[PDB]
Amino acid sequence: DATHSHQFTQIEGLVVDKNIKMSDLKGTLELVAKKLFGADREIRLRPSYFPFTEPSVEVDVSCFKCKGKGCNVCKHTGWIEILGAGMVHPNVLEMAGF
Amino acid sequence: LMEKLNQQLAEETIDVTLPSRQISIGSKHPLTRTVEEIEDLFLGLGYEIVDGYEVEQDYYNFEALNLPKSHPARDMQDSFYITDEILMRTHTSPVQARTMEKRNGQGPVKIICPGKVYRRDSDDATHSHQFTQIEGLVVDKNIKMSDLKGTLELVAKKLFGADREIRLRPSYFPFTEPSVEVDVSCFKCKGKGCNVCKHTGWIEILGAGMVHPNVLEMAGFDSNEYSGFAFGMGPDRIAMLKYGIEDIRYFYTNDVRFLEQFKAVEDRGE
Amino acid sequence: MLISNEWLKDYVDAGVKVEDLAERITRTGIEVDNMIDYSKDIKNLVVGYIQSKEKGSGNICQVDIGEEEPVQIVCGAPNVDAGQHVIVAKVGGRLPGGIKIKRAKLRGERSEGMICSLQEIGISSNVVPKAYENGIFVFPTEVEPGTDALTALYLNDQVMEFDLTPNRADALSMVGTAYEVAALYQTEMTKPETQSNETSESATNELSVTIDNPEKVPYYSARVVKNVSIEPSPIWVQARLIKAGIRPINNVVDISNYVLLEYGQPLHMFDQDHIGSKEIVVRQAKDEETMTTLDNNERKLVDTDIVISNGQEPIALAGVMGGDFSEVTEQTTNVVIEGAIFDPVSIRHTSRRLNLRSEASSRFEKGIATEFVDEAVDRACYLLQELASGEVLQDRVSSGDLGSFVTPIDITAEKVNKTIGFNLSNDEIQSIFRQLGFETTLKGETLTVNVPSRRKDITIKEDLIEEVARIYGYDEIPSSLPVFGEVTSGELTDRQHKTRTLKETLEGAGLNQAITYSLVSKDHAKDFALQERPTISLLMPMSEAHATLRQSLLPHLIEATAYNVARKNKDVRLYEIGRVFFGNGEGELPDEVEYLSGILTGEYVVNAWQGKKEEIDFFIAKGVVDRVAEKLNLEFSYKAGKIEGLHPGRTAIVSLEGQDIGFIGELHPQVAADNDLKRTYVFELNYDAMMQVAVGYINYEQIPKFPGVTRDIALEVNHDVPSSELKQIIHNNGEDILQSTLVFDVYEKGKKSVAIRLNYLDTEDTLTDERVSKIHDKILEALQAEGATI
Ligand SMILES: O=C(Nc1cccc(S(=O)(=O)N2CCN(c3ccccn3)CC2)c1)Nc1nccs1
Ligand SMILES: [Zn+2]
Ligand SMILES: [Zn+2]
Repeated sequence: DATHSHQFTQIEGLVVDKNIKMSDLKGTLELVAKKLFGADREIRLRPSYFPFTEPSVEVDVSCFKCKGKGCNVCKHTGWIEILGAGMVHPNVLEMAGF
Repeated sequence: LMEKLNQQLAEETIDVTLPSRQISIGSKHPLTRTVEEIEDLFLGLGYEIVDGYEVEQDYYNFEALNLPKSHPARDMQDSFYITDEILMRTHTSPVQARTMEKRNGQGPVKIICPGKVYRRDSDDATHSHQFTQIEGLVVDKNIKMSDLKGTLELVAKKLFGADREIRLRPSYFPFTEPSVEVDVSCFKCKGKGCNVCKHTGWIEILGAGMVHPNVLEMAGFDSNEYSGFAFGMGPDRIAMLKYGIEDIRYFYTNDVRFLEQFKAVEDRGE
Repeated sequence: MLISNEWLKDYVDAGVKVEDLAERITRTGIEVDNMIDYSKDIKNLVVGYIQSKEKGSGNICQVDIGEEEPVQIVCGAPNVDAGQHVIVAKVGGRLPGGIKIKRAKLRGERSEGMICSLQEIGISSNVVPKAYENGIFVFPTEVEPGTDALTALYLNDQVMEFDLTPNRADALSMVGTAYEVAALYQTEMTKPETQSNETSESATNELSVTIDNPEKVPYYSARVVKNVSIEPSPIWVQARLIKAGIRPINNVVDISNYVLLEYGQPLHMFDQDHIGSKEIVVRQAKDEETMTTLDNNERKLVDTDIVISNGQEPIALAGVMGGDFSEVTEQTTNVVIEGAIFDPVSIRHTSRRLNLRSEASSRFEKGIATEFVDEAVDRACYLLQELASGEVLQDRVSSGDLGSFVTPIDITAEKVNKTIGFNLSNDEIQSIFRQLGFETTLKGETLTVNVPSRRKDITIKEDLIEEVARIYGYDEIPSSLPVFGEVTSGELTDRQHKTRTLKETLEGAGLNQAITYSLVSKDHAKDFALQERPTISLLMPMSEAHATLRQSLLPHLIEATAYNVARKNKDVRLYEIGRVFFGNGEGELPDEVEYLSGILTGEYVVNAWQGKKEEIDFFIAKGVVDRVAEKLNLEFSYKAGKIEGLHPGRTAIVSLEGQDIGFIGELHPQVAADNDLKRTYVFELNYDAMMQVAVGYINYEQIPKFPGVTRDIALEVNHDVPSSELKQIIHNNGEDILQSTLVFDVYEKGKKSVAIRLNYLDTEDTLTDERVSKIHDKILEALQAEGATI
């Protein structure tokens, strides 16, 4: 229907290195959000759960329309969910040989 | 109908071998191609690209690059002066000095400045009073000449292929110390030797070296804290090398028989 | 999951209104999707006692409402009687649905208020107990008239709905949620009473439990309570079930729903005097065993199903549905209570197959806390004592081992801080684990966190990292960027770069980038494919439109052009670079091959006021494909052809390096006509083939300082011969110095004239008239001999 497609598109990414932190995922997400929706964007990270990551987050961008009053676009919360993410899960690393 | 539409079918047969209606493509200038290639290499390493003035103050052209008012470089005979103090720029380093100073003494700096440059000379097949440079400048806190060397290696591969090696020869420029002149392994002869490389197997493509303390300090950076490397190259020369172009003036003459050879993509080959 | 505020306050007090509670729970991990207020839209609702009832000709009731004098209330409801405590909306009162309670007269007789059904105060029929479903509500026991009704009903309340992640089965219960809230607000939580006044008998002598499938049933216990009398549950049980979307049934059935909600442990009750035996046996079903569920449907079992049995016979589908004889009824007086752990996958599959999904079975699916299996049985035994006149036999009959109920996990603060980007001390980290109610000891710089089994999500120490971060706060996590120590410049690959460039040049020529659906109808999946090759069908398509992968881009690009044209968008120009799919046969990944195709119809160039209209034809379409070859520095050739959907005298095959890689052609006039399309052209190309040609650096030729020579020849041919064949010998004979050729004119009975302009040039050496005539005339001789006049 108008919000559901059996074929759609994703972009994922993956960084694996040696002292990689969630602060590092956060700075990366901030750039992504600015890239997409403007230099002034902020983000919000909410706890969540996906099997392949731990910790996990769901990621909002500050609404690019209403400053942060609230609007139709952001369901009058001033935050819009755009991404999920988090630390790669140990088992996922290890099944892959890292 | 299966008569009539069937013999319409046959009155409609064509030689599909005939010339298409061309939808013509314009060319990218060879000089722009080299500059953008190099833009792309360095964007991917976190650098910015900076433009500045083509007509410049002699402080930024010269004084700030460690050429005091004495210095022979500043001869009215070899640069296009407009007043005593103002002239066509001779290199893109003024832009990089103006840029550093604005940063008031905090790094990093990592910039690439391509542009048109100017020299008081007579024009022939290897000499142009207007030509092009790309320079760059990195200023940070434990910057080493090993770091300039790895950067040059990527540049040389970018331009002339993954297999290229470089050679560094000692040299002297007033704005750097140590200084080097930089060769690329010849991309034609493996390393036997050939016309292209004057049978030495090495071709000079760049100069570079560590930014000179005075240059850092006149711009406000602290040379006890910050080191620095910089480098220049000349797309006119690079592109005459790469393609066997016979006359530097061909870049600025805009014969379409020259320009229109440069429509197509290229690759790493094999 | 539905959590009543009222109820939760039995176990923990956060000291805060329900909206601030919801917000802090949401912030720290558990989404409160909404809040249901049971007080909403109700004013002046009080308890009445119905003192007397006359029905000489409506029901006229005298009702004590805690005032000086009784009020008369006319009530038409089939179950209303004297003796009953009830719900009264007073005059002045409001109820949901915008109902107003007025002083009134029914059939000439005063009514001062109204006695209510649960529905009439906003309760869904779905969860109204059968007794009061089609009349009014009656409190199971005595309450002081004039008392606030919603308060007496335990419905002066707000209820949080959690939308929980699979992570957090612990909050599938009141006791789990109270542990979470107690951490958040750093306040004490209290579990309920489960100690019963136990008799002199033991269930050890009542009952045996044996487990036959221990791979599949980690645990099974039972307790026995005798001499239960079945009657309504108290109103707080009723109302709490209701608030949680469960219909109250009676005191015993209700206890097991209640303790499911309270502790998260599914419980089952059997009539002890109707098990049919004194052995319980857990095992797999046998293949094509039958049972009949409480349900009276007959259930074909498979061996993957776990049943409960006695000895000959299944008395239930374990964890899923009771059978049709062992169940609690109105007559029941002795009960056995099950507390078992059944395998999550077994339960998930059985309930799904038989469409017997319940709140209780979903608890088994999402995994059971070992720490509460016995305690929750004990709680239901306690409640059965308290509310079912039950008599609680000592002991438990069980089979299997529950583990330890704590699992120690070691962690350092460096690992915490380095994973997150924090700088917390051991103190602050150790306090977080305690806050959460985890006993945590610091030996050196290593914390041992004793993780209780009621958090069964936490097993490894990355699990414990998330606790820290979510509790301390994701807001507080610092923004950094990783510094890579091995430096590489980020760039497009060659193929990636060429593809950006190529898209640019197709867009530069007026073609819009399309993206079509990979999945086609099975009928069309082999449309335009040139090699015969297996197609790839989905086991379970949602649509016949989208059943099979695509061996061409053209079906959906044709569709897309059909669609635009129907909407009066007559000028359609599209291209796509996308995969097509070819079976490598069974159990093998297919070949996914990237194509470049497009489709064109309408005007290419239009300026009406000047009288300019250039209609797309075949050579425009070739021009597009020529322009792709130019930009990529590739040499394409073009020979006449016959394909599938195509005009057979306006179709060509396209070759690169002696490989055929695609085609161009006008659509067959039939296919056009089927799609209501005018003259239309498509092209399709193997982009993978294209991308294999390594083209290297551009080959520059020197600029000539003097002129070349141009001669125009005129030929006569088999009207019938490809121009390509002329161009080919000519160009085969012109050596060093033939620069270019052009067919600039054609005429056609039987032969055609080809005018061709030859351009000689030598940018390298001095061109001479003698070499140009030598070569020219060797050209015109190669031509004569491969069959050419003039
Ligand atoms: O330091 C540079 N660049 C630099 C370094 C070494 C070599 C070259 S080069 O080969 O292109 N050059 C061009 C100029 N030539 C000159 C110019 C005047 C005097 C002597 N020689 C030498 C060759 C460029 N710029 C900076 N900007 C800001 C701070 S430092
Ligand atoms: Zn908004
Ligand atoms: Zn050489």
